Amino acid sequence: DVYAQEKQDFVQHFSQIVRVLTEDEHPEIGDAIARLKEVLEYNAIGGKYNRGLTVVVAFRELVEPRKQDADSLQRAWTVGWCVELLQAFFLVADDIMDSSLTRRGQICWYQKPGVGLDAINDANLLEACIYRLLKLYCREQPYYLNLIELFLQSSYQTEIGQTLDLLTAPQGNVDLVRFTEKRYKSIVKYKTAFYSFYLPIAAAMYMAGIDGEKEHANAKKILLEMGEFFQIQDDYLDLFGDPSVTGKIGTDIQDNKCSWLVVQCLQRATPEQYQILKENYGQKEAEKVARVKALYEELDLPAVFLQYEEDSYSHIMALIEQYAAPLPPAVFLGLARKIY
Amino acid sequence: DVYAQEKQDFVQHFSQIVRVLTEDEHPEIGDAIARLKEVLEYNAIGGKYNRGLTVVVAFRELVEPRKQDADSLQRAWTVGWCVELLQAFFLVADDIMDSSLTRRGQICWYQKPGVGLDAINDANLLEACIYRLLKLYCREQPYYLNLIELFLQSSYQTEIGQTLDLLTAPQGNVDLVRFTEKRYKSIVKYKTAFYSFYLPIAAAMYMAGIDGEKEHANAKKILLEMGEFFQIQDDYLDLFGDPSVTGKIGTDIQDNKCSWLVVQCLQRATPEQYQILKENYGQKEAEKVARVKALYEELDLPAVFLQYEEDSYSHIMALIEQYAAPLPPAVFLGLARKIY
Ligand SMILES: O=P(O)(O)C(O)([C@@H]1CCc2ccncc21)P(=O)(O)O
Ligand SMILES: O=P(O)(O)C(O)([C@@H]1CCc2ccncc21)P(=O)(O)O
Ligand SMILES: [Mg+2]
Ligand SMILES: [Mg+2]
Repeated sequence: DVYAQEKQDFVQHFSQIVRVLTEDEHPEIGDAIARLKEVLEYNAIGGKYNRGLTVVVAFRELVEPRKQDADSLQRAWTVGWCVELLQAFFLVADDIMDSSLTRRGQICWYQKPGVGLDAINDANLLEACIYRLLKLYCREQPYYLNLIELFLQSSYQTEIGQTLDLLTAPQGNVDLVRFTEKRYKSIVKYKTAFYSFYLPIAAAMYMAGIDGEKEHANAKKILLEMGEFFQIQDDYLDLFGDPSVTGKIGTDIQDNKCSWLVVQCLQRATPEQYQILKENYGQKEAEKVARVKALYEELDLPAVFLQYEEDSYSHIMALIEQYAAPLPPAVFLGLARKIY
Repeated sequence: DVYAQEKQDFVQHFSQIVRVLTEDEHPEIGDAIARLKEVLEYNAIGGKYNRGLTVVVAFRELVEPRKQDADSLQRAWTVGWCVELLQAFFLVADDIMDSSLTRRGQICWYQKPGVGLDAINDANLLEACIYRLLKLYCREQPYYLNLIELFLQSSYQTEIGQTLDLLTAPQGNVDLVRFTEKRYKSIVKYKTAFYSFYLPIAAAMYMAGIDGEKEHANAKKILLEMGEFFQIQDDYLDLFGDPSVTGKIGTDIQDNKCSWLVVQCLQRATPEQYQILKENYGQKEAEKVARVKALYEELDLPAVFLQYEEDSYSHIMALIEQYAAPLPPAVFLGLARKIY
């Protein structure tokens, strides 16, 4: 709830992010700057803002309260919004690739009549805005290069993980043999854990002058495990979550994804069960999807996940004991409350 | 031909670029690193390499010959390859958006069975490789941040121009009223001139320690005019070029693009001619495309372009007289020979 209390100030900072990214007036590019406005306003607004808020929360907890001036706070909010622009970049492009229908309780940007594959460019523009903001707000700060490199490396890591995800789920093809626990863990580490958990904390760290490689290493050790659980929960909720809460309809089964659920199913299924999965997974047909979900419940995977969450919670807590120091344990515990 | 003579060394450096971008062995990401190899090898190889070579040529002409050690040359070749990775990023994604068929004398990457919209991620990976290479080769150099920012700003500029291009060509809609000379010039300035001409020269400049804002301003003044002509010639060749040479089939007419040709047509057409254009432009049907081309030749636009090229050549030469100094005129004249 340190989140709920940073939230409203964070969110109302968006008008400012937009204003400053539109103050590029070169009246010739006006029309394009109007399209970027639309893209920002549809695509970085409507989510929970947990990643960006994490930057703002950690900043408050890591920076000497006396050093938390109005300007250095403005920068923290900006850097928070940079993390959210990164997520918007990935979501817009991934919804295209995944043939998704809805996101954050509206139709996907690319599904909007008049948009379509132009959304590929809109998504690149959102990524570009990250670096314009880091320049506008942070160029004179000691950690400038630290942040640029962090965001660029995070993106690379995320794209490499998405590569592994897509390679593991070739379309129109059967292959449950690809869906291993080792593969799953690598996927989610790269595609999710680095940018969703390491990135926002590291960002705050760099901003507070904590640049030591051992401190980042120790932070990473906790944050990457949190990231893995988070992706696992996102997988479970793809099928068993309520779209009123998730804000989107799940496609993992028909997309032939190496989801946590399918990996657990394969670990538990009998040869017969295996064959049902083989016949029905990775296909567009509602009755086929329904059969897989029936098999998952058949195997009580909702209960397996509930037990995994508890085991994971306990393990993450152990890691925080082991690795949090020299940083305030609250930094990690705020995050843990948010996700468990 | 300073190009032809830098070329073979530049091109053979590619195996090294690839090797070092694959030496990320984390055996878990092996499969993804294999996909990146494929993507590099299909998408950054098969073009003329003029943009990357321009970095290498300008570097030779701008750097004290005594300062041209083996290491600082390796960096010049790397930075050249960075410009080519930027072009590969844009081409892969733009071919998707433009529904293109072929590029550089093969089928487009995304049209390859097994690829499709996954190419969106492959293209982002290529962009990511730029920054991994700048880090691997250039992180300890004084101009590191200069280069990072140049590449990021160039991308932003290019994406903003593509935004204007796509907004000016709404699909399924008539509108020749959008196709003005003022609009055309803004489009090509942003979408083409900055990254194709300013970027590679500026890069060499920064590498040679020439960072003064007046020197970059003067360079820009010539390079941006060259860029505009280059896009004009690319437009003309979209329809009237030979696909054996261009390596791709032109879609500007059926894509409803604000091309140089359509702008000139509109300036010259009678009300009747206007109506033929209105009925036939921006549509998929071969007979409709054929009618527009017939109207263009009807108006002798090939001859208009031939005269424009000569006028443009003379004007660029005047600009080089005016603005080249303090830099070797050869820097700009090599480029001019390459494009005219
Ligand atoms: O689409 P979401 O379920 O929100 C997902 O978690 C998000 C979407 C964008 C993105 C990028 C990296 N990792 C996860 C996600 P995905 O399941 O696609 O991997
Ligand atoms: O597709 P090409 O004709 O090669 C083009 O010149 C290239 C393709 C990628 C790109 C990016 C920016 N400017 C021009 C191009 P376009 O006509 O699409 O604008
Ligand atoms: Mg998901
Ligand atoms: Mg063209």
